[PDB]
Amino acid sequence: MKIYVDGREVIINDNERNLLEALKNVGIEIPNLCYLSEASIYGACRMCLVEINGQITTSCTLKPYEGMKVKTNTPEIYEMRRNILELILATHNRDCTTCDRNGSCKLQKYAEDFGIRKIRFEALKKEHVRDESAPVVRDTSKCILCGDCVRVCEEIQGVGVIEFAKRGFESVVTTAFDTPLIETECVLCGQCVAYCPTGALSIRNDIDKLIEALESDKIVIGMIAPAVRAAIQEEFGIDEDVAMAEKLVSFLKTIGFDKVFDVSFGADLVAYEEAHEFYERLKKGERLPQFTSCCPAWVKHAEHTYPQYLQNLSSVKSPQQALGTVIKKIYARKLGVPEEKIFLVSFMPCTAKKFEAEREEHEGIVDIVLTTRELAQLIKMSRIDINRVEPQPFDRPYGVSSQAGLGFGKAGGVFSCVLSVLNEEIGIEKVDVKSPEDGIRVAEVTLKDGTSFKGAVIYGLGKVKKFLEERKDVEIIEVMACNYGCVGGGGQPYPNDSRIREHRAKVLRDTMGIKSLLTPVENLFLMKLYEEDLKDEHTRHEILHTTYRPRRRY
Amino acid sequence: HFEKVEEILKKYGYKRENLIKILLEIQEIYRYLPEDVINYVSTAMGIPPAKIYGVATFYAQFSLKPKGKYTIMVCDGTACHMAGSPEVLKAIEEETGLTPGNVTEDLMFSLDQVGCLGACALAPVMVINGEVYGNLTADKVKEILRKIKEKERESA
Amino acid sequence: MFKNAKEFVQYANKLKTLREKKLNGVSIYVCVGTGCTAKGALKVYSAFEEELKKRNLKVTLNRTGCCGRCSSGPLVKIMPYRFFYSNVAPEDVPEIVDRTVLKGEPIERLFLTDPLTGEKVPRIEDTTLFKNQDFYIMEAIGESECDSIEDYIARSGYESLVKALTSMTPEEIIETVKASGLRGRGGGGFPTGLKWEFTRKAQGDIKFVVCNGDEGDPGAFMNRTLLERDPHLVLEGMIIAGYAVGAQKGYAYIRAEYPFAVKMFKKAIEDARKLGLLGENILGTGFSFDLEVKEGAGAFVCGEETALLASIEGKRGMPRPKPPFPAQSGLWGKPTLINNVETYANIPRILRDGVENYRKRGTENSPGTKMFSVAGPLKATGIIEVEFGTTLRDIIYNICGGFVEGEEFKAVQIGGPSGACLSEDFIDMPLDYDTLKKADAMVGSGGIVVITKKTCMVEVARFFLDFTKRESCGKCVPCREGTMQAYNILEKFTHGKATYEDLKTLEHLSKTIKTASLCGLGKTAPNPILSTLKLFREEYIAHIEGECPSGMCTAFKKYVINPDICKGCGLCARSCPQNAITGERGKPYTIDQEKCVKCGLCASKCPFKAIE
Ligand SMILES: Cc1cc2nc3c(=O)[nH]c(=O)nc-3n(C[C@H](O)[C@H](O)[C@H](O)COP(=O)(O)O)c2cc1C
Ligand code: SF4
Ligand code: SF4
Ligand code: SF4
Ligand code: SF4
Ligand code: SF4
Ligand code: SF4
Ligand code: SF4
Ligand code: FES
Ligand code: FES
Ligand code: FES
Ligand SMILES: [Zn+2]
Repeated sequence: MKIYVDGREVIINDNERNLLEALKNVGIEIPNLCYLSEASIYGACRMCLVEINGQITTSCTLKPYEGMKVKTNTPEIYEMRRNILELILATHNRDCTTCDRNGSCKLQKYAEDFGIRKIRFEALKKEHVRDESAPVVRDTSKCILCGDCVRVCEEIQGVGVIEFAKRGFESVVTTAFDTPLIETECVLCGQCVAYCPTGALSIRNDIDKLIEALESDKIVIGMIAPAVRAAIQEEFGIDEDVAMAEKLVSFLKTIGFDKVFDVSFGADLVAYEEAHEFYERLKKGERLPQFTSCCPAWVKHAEHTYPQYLQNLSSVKSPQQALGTVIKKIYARKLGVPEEKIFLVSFMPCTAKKFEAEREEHEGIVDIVLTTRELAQLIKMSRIDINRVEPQPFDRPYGVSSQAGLGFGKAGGVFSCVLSVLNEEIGIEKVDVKSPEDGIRVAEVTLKDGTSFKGAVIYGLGKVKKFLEERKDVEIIEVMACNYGCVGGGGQPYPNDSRIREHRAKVLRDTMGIKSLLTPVENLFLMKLYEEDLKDEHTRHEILHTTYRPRRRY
Repeated sequence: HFEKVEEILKKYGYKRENLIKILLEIQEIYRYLPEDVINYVSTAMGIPPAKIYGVATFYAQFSLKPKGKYTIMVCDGTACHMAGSPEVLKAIEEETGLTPGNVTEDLMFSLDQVGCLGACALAPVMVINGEVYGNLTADKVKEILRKIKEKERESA
Repeated sequence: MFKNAKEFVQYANKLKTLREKKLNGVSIYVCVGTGCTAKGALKVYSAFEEELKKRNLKVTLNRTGCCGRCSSGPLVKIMPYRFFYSNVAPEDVPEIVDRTVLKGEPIERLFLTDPLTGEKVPRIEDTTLFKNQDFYIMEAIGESECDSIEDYIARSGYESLVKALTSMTPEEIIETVKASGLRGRGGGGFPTGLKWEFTRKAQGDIKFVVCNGDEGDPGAFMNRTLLERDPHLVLEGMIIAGYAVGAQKGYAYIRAEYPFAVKMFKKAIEDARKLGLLGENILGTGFSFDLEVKEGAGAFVCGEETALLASIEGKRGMPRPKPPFPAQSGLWGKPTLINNVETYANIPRILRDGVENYRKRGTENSPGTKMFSVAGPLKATGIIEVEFGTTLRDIIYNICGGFVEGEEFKAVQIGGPSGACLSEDFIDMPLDYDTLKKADAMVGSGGIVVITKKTCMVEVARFFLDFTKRESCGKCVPCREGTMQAYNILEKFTHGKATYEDLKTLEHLSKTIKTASLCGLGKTAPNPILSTLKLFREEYIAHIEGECPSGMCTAFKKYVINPDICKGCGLCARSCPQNAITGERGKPYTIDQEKCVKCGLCASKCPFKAIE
């Protein structure tokens, strides 16, 4: 398949959907604003204009053919491309300094490259929507109406709370009747933010509160999620490492953190309690199938969609809330300090954890939740070369975890850790792992004393509806709202695509491989905590368990 | 609470591809599309409210605000526009103080621009609750609006 | 009529005899179409009905469709003695009854005045306007029942459908349509036969036939009139096409804001289903077909094929890049046939006649007639039908009677926002699909609107761009933002704030919108700007200079106090922000606009001495 591009021979692949993709594969780039994420579609920007047979048409919607002659850069195409970019920029809210995409915005880069230095059109007034009621922040004045967020929220997440509304110049992506996002069925997964190519969808920034807390005379305690340490290196343009968590601990100590703990300890704690709860349920055959509750986005989705299953949800709170409650109700007592003098910071890869920390059932435990991007911003603001910081371990007694507990950061980690706990408590004869579809895995598990069961690992909200409709034999279901689990969380470094998430999972697996402890019971600090401050089911329920209530609009 | 909405939906059988007709009939029942009705239709038909809201805001027939006791439709077709439809619009603005697509706080009047009404011989044209008023100038439309106001003042 | 052509033949012949009896007998025919209802046709029909029942008089009262004289008030036609009363009123109904139903003496004053000679012609059939027109689709004028399949059957209706079902195989139907030279009346002008070829050849045992009732113009109503006056002709064309392309289901897309057209089409579908012409079997041929009236929630963009299909499915009327064309994957990804109402109406006529007979009307490359709605200040307006060789001058003067006292021709719009503006040069040109394409114009969906000297071309362009930017679906950048920017520039032009930089920006933005827009709406969005600039540039230059050649741009309209109309009260001194009173005290005063900003504060305290 030979084609003449600007009058020179170019060989493209035989089977090609459109000319633009073929040219892209053979290394020829055509300026466009349609290919913006993995959830992108062609047809909207109209900037991919090419001239074939004396006529100008989009290359993204053009089937190539043998001997075809295409001109990619002509005075007419230059004029029209510049006109289209000027049209976009005329009504765009151009405040890059305070924008979250500043530095990684295709629109900003094109403005720089095309040499747009004055707005030849007029910034006609629009009825822009600005929403800040949720950890996911909306600003439609920066929106380019690419529609990626709509497709993500509907097809990938299966919620569909944001849609195109109105038409023409007043077209806008928004909730129904411009409802605040916190009052809708949004699960605050942040996938729309992970896919948005502009600052239209962003994450609530809470660095000011952290700085104010570190300035005051209270004890600031921090805790880092498993998946933060596997992705934070992306902002610094460096290779992965397994010492990232300890370098983060050293940096946090430098900027004035009294203690830094590992949320993997909370993951081990949660897996222990979850495994015991699930075993008791299997013994009595009550409230099955059991649903994991460590994903706050899935918990909110269940409260919105499956009010009948809220009893099937595990009563154990997520690792963040469990560890924070232990720190506030046991460690603070141990440290000889009032509970109100501790400022507990949580470093998470997730936007839904920000919502969880504010739930009326968890009010006050976690003071602020900062995402991987907010931690990377802190490091970059300090200008400290993180590639040269000497690593130091986490503070005692919540600075170590089993490899399974650290595995919570990728899909299937919590079910794996639960299986490890059960194997060390009873023993697993065999496990038969299947892959019914892309993001679903079902395991058939046999214990030593009979009583086999089936567990399922579902990552990617929206795969849940069909799975729960079409199956009734699983006993425990593990739901993670984000694809690949928490390594692809909404608060993770941008861009957040499938190959990035696979690499993050590989980095997390490498970091797991170097951990000496194998199972939560081998964690001597966890067992000490149990034997000392979590003896009876009363304190265990008060510290490690939460309740769920339905959500509906009226 | 919404018995007639259920009647409509069951007549159309909650079919997604009947959403436009469902919305039109619900509107003619309610004079507009209330948020509560849309939420209930969403839960009943298995569609998120955002999708229905987008469809409803895309089409001109639908309205998210209540129509007044007297609806004023001014034709903005080519013939009616060249006949002086903007003068009619200005007169209605100066008398009732409302822009097309809006309603008074009292819900007494509501204006809408519409396409050709097939009655180009009467350009500029205006329809008030089904009564066609043709060959309209500023004075005539002010006269009609006023007289409606007096008629409403006499039966209150 | 149910499952055999012979029974249908006896039924049709009986209905024909009843129609002949009714033609002989005294019958009242009231034009209840749009244009006549807005003038009081329903009330006149009620007046006839009440007077007939009150006097207890077998005279038949029937509702008929448009007769092409919508500007001439409600229309009434007395059958045994065709008189075509016009500008009828409900206060003269008893006079009509007593003096014509029984006595039969014509009422001269209620007759149709011909503008050429101003003489009351007894009938429209022997009127210059009727002679100038060429009726092929517009049939049984004034003597056709709209809400009855019985009259349609008595008028030799559905015979083409029956013969096609029983005689001609679908391939022969498609070949006849190809040879007939029928070209899409929706504006595209594409040959209907080739589209039918594509739809039939598409692989699949499930296909659909979709009828587009939209006018493709916010100023046209001819498709609505054709739907309202003879829905059964459209339905017959739809069924014939369904059999031709192997489709099993049909969809008529009529706007929900056309209550009469929707109700008439629903009634026609129901009747056809009661008579066996629609159902799980027709004439025992084994061909199944049903029709549904899909009500359009209202969107100019839904006149696009892909957007139309999206709206049929209950989604936003958003178009998409054409490949795959709807002929291969339309409704729910199935091969769909989409044609205009006029295109379907032309089908049963083509079947009834032959290829050659159809080709006799029109030109070589555009056989047949075309329906047009003519508006603007004009002696005779309404729906007209003419061959594809009639010039615009012929329509404007010989068929529409010319302009009314106080107006004269400046321009004409032939397709609405997507059409073109024709100056005095292009009206001596036959209306042909081929000829207009290289003259930078098009036939259009059928709309025509004359422009008089009291009109400003800049305002015409502003109006069309206002409509276009309100109707854009918002999907693609060129249309969504370029139309808004072009509208803003045109608004500046109409307010005397435009410079030559704005002229250049408008030209280049128009080219960008024309070439880069995804679908037809945006591609034709700058058509008014481009045509007006090509033929009326001097108007734009004058607006830049600071003066409107016409007087309709309200921006300037200087306010002057008439000295012969001024009482000379002397209250205008210090009463103005500009204080440019300069009015003699004790006598009439004069106002100077040298410092005035033209705010509109001169009619505050004066005896109507200020003119805006
Ligand atoms: C904005 C827009 C509006 C249109 N409106 C109509 C319409 O109202 N009626 C119509 O027949 N075609 C309309 N069309 C053209 C259709 O896309 C299509 O060509 C037509 O329905 C096919 O009918 P035909 O084969 O009889 O010409 C419109 C196109 C565009 C871009
Ligand atoms: S999205 Fe943000 S960074 Fe990109 S152009 Fe707009 S303001 Fe600038
Ligand atoms: S945060 Fe998740 S649920 Fe909320 S709008 Fe974005 S993708 Fe949808
Ligand atoms: S909010 Fe972002 S992802 Fe959604 S349409 Fe706008 S630019 Fe695209
Ligand atoms: S999968 Fe992980 S990152 Fe995603 S919403 Fe759930 S807890 Fe947050
Ligand atoms: S040209 Fe206009 S109507 Fe057509 S797809 Fe683009 S925005 Fe929508
Ligand atoms: S206020 Fe009016 S009427 Fe009186 S002197 Fe001035 S211009 Fe004349
Ligand atoms: S129109 Fe206004 S600014 Fe001009 S003279 Fe009258 S009051 Fe003064
Ligand atoms: S890549 Fe955007 S329209 Fe072609
Ligand atoms: S343009 Fe107004 S009625 Fe036709
Ligand atoms: S509708 Fe009455 S003459 Fe046309
Ligand atoms: Zn002007």
